[PDB]
Amino acid sequence: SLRMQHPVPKY
Amino acid sequence: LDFKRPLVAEERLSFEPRLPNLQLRLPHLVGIIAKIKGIKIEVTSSGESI
Amino acid sequence: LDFKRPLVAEERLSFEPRLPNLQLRLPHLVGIIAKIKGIKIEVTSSGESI
Amino acid sequence: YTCCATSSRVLAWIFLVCILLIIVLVSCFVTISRIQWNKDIQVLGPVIDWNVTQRAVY
Ligand SMILES: *[C@@H]1O[C@H](CO)[C@@H](O[C@@H]2O[C@H](CO)[C@@H](O[C@@H]3O[C@H](CO[C@H]4O[C@H](CO[C@H]5O[C@H](CO)[C@@H](O)[C@H](O)[C@@H]5O)[C@@H](O)[C@H](O[C@H]5O[C@H](CO)[C@@H](O)[C@H](O)[C@@H]5O[C@H]5O[C@H](CO)[C@@H](O)[C@H](O)[C@@H]5O)[C@@H]4O)[C@@H](O)[C@H](O[C@H]4O[C@H](CO)[C@@H](O)[C@H](O)[C@@H]4O)[C@@H]3O)[C@H](O)[C@H]2NC(C)=O)[C@H](O)[C@H]1NC(C)=O
Ligand SMILES: *[C@@H]1O[C@H](CO)[C@@H](O[C@@H]2O[C@H](CO)[C@@H](O[C@@H]3O[C@H](CO[C@H]4O[C@H](CO[C@H]5O[C@H](CO)[C@@H](O)[C@H](O)[C@@H]5O)[C@@H](O)[C@H](O[C@H]5O[C@H](CO)[C@@H](O)[C@H](O)[C@@H]5O[C@H]5O[C@H](CO)[C@@H](O)[C@H](O)[C@@H]5O)[C@@H]4O)[C@@H](O)[C@H](O[C@H]4O[C@H](CO)[C@@H](O)[C@H](O)[C@@H]4O)[C@@H]3O)[C@H](O)[C@H]2NC(C)=O)[C@H](O)[C@H]1NC(C)=O
Ligand SMILES: *[C@@H]1O[C@H](CO)[C@@H](O[C@@H]2O[C@H](CO)[C@@H](O[C@@H]3O[C@H](CO[C@H]4O[C@H](CO)[C@@H](O)[C@H](O[C@H]5O[C@H](CO)[C@@H](O)[C@H](O)[C@@H]5O)[C@@H]4O)[C@@H](O)[C@H](O[C@H]4O[C@H](CO)[C@@H](O)[C@H](O)[C@@H]4O)[C@@H]3O)[C@H](O)[C@H]2NC(C)=O)[C@H](O)[C@H]1NC(C)=O
Ligand SMILES: *[C@@H]1O[C@H](CO)[C@@H](O[C@@H]2O[C@H](CO)[C@@H](O[C@@H]3O[C@H](CO[C@H]4O[C@H](CO)[C@@H](O)[C@H](O[C@H]5O[C@H](CO)[C@@H](O)[C@H](O)[C@@H]5O)[C@@H]4O)[C@@H](O)[C@H](O[C@H]4O[C@H](CO)[C@@H](O)[C@H](O)[C@@H]4O)[C@@H]3O)[C@H](O)[C@H]2NC(C)=O)[C@H](O)[C@H]1NC(C)=O
Ligand SMILES: *[C@@H]1O[C@H](CO)[C@@H](O[C@@H]2O[C@H](CO)[C@@H](O)[C@H](O)[C@H]2NC(C)=O)[C@H](O)[C@H]1NC(C)=O
Repeated sequence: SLRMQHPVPKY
Repeated sequence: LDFKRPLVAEERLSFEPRLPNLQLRLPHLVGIIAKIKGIKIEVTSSGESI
Repeated sequence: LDFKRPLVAEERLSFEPRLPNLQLRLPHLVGIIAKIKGIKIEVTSSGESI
Repeated sequence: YTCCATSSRVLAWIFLVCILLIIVLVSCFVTISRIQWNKDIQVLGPVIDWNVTQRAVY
């Protein structure tokens, strides 16, 4: 198991 | 490429297999060994000694 | 072996492909390289440098 | 004359010492590089276990 938070652009 | 969110699915009884885990030690220079052959080569066995 | 003269055909609309032409440069000793492996071996890529 | 004769003698001694040192330097490098290659061959290599959690990067 591995839970991660990928950042994404919001402009 | 686009990784989509999946459609919600109903649970049912599973028959998925669960294999044993395994730890595997490779040679220090495995990259050089694979390179100089130019082909897919056997390097070790699952149980082999150092 | 015998190369016959073919039967006259009727022409129809063609859908044959026509590929681009391509110049390729090979290593000077390519015949020695292929020899000492004893197996079909990669020698270059279409766009590679000298 | 004597300065020239002396300069020629001193020049030859330093020129001789220059080369005897280069012989030594190259002889050492070939020895050490070859031995380190032998040692490199016999070190323990990596371990794989398919564990994703172990290779997380935050
Ligand atoms: C699309 O499809 C794919 C599949 O093709 C889907 O992926 C699959 O999704 C499943 C979930 O529905 C996953 O299952 C889950 O796996 C979790 C991780 O399991 C491993 O860790 C467990 C915990 O280990 C730690 O903690 C224990 C102490 O509790 C320590 O001992 C350990 O050292 C760790 O610290 C561990 O129990 C598991 O061990 C089992 O599996 C391995 C091989 O994977 C075997 O070597 C083991 O022997 C063992 O299997 C045997 O024993 C277990 C019970 O002990 C039996 O169930 C087996 O049948 C077998 O006999 C792993 O090391 C689990 O935590 C998670 O558990 C949930 O479910 C159980 C009941 O089933 C509950 O009790 C739990 O509380 C929890 O809710 C669940 O099993 C699959 O792994 C995953 N498949 C793959 C290959 O990744 C995908 O999601 C699908 N996607 C979509 C969009 O649909
Ligand atoms: C059994 O089957 C086999 C095949 O499976 C049969 O063999 C095939 O038979 C065909 C005839 O029916 C042959 O076609 C003929 O090829 C001739 C040679 O074509 C090459 O040279 C052309 C001329 O090049 C010089 O001159 C120009 C200036 O004019 C200069 O720029 C050049 O540098 C040269 O100096 C040239 O135009 C051709 O180029 C085209 O093909 C190559 C790949 O082969 C591509 O790289 C090119 O991009 C180009 O294709 C594109 O552009 C052309 C138009 O320019 C389009 O047609 C293409 O679809 C594509 O978009 C070659 O380099 C041709 O001269 C000859 O032309 C006749 O037909 C045209 C109209 O179609 C007339 O206008 C002409 O006046 C002339 O009558 C014809 O096309 C096949 O080559 C041959 N195939 C193979 C693989 O061998 C066999 O015969 C059969 N046997 C039996 C018994 O049935
Ligand atoms: C499959 O599984 C095997 C077994 O686990 C793996 O091989 C073993 O790998 C480990 C980890 O690399 C080795 O551990 C080191 O062991 C030495 C001491 O070895 C001596 O004592 C052992 C006691 O049981 C004995 O089995 C050994 O016998 C083998 O070696 C001799 C000598 O070449 C040979 O004659 C025999 O035929 C056997 O081949 C041997 O007598 C120890 O000194 C090491 O210490 C270092 O690491 C520790 C801990 O990190 C540290 O505290 C120390 O200071 C030092 O840094 C280390 O423990 C083990 O010896 C290996 N055994 C064999 C049989 O090879 C194998 O790698 C797995 N294969 C695959 C493909 O994954
Ligand atoms: C795919 O396509 C490429 C590009 O065409 C092919 O590679 C080229 O092959 C030709 C023909 O053999 C080479 O021509 C020779 O070039 C030298 C001068 O090279 C210098 O100037 C170039 C100017 O653009 C520059 O690109 C060169 O850079 C490459 O080489 C340097 C040096 O090693 C390297 O650091 C770079 O990274 C590049 O790899 C370089 O700075 C020229 O002196 C030669 O002169 C002879 O030929 C002429 C004409 O016949 C003659 O008049 C002279 O007297 C003399 O006999 C010659 O022109 C070219 O260098 C190659 N370029 C590269 C990038 O490799 C490649 O072969 C094709 N692939 C395949 C598989 O076919
Ligand atoms: C897979 O990798 C993880 C991370 O290294 C292992 O989980 C750790 O296990 C130790 C005990 O051995 C615990 O002290 C840590 O708290 C655990 N960390 C996490 C993030 O879970 C895990 O045991 C490894 N092996 C398996 C079978 O999953």
